[PDB]
Amino acid sequence: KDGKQYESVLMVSIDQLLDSMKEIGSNCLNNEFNFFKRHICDANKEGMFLFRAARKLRQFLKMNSTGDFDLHLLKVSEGTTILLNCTGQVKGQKKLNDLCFLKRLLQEIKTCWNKILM
Amino acid sequence: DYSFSCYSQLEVNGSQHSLTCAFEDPDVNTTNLEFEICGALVEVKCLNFRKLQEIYFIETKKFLLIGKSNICVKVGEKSLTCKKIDLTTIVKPEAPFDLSVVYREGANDFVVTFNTSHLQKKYVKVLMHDVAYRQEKDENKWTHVNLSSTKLTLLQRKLQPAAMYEIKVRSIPDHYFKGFWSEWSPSYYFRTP
Ligand SMILES: *[C@@H]1O[C@H](CO)[C@@H](O[C@@H]2O[C@H](CO)[C@@H](O)[C@H](O)[C@H]2NC(C)=O)[C@H](O)[C@H]1NC(C)=O
Ligand SMILES: *[C@@H]1O[C@H](CO)[C@@H](O[C@H]2O[C@H](CO)[C@@H](O)[C@H](O)[C@H]2NC(C)=O)[C@H](O)[C@H]1NC(C)=O
Repeated sequence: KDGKQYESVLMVSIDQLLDSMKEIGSNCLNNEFNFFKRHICDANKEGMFLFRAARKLRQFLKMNSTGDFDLHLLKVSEGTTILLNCTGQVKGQKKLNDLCFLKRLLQEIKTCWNKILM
Repeated sequence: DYSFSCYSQLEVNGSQHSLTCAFEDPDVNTTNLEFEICGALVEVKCLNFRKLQEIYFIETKKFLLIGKSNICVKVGEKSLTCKKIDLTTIVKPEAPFDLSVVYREGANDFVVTFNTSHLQKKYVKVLMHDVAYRQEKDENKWTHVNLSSTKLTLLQRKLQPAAMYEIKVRSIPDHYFKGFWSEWSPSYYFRTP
């Protein structure tokens, strides 16, 4: 019960989101957005990456829609938010529409997680 | 006393989950009671249970499934008894189906096979099945076999000959999620050579 809560639940939403985006690829591929430059998942305490990356996913939430897509976004965010305190490290904006970003964002959110777990 | 239990069913209809609660002691007419749950939810903070006949329950996609959530019994506004539960621990799977036994005169055994809709799911995938079977002669004497796949085999010389057998299966969350047993799959009846 320490990291299991991720793959068993949290990672579920992350993958379902990535799948709906399998059709995205070459067209925009690497744009090197400021975010991945500034914040990075460095072995040197990488929980600070997800604590930010979490709030950032919060910028794709429209007029509080009830789609499976938004919901997974909530889950991955809130889920990552809450999974952070319980898992140690812890403490106490406009809008985004770019899916090429959202994707990379999820890739990383995916990587860093198991990076801290494994 | 207002003791009550609840069971969840993840991805029960499509990708939406269900939560069903009941009162322990059978009584109280057209109660002013109603159920609520807060925490571990997403869009909303709290959700209102519906009330059908004698049971209460909800169907949302809003269950986060991370950490506990407050489920309280309430009247008008007066909160009575609450209860912090983690929905991933009270999962009742859907019963198995397409149960069937095949006899092979070649190898002298009985091949038990069945299906579960949990295999094509995303959360509660891993299950622990329980095959049970009794004889016409006996009545409440069943013998269970705890499998982990959808195929079992029973050798001819392991149970009475010319005997007619009743067989059934049920499932339970066997991994990260915890919970109760599934209802029993309808029974299959076959006769032994
Ligand atoms: C086990 O049961 C499932 C659910 O009923 C079956 O799912 C089939 O899935 C295919 C797509 O891959 C559909 O075209 C079929 O319509 C589904 N079957 C049904 C319900 O008609 C699955 O095939 C079953 N597998 C076994 C071993 O019997
Ligand atoms: C069936 O149970 C209900 C309880 O909901 C009884 O209703 C009474 O008790 C309520 C619970 O405290 C109160 O709100 C009221 O005192 C009253 N309800 C009404 C009518 O407002 C009800 O009497 C029971 N059945 C009967 C009629 O015997």
